[PDB]
Amino acid sequence: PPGLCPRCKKGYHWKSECKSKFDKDGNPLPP
Ligand SMILES: [Zn+2]
Repeated sequence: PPGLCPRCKKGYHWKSECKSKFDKDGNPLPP
């Protein structure tokens, strides 16, 4: 589905589904 992770903004997925290491502002993708 069209859900551009507005958190990391490096892929489409849910925040909780964000499997990225870091996110915007280079934040540590929290659990
Ligand atoms: Zn993400």
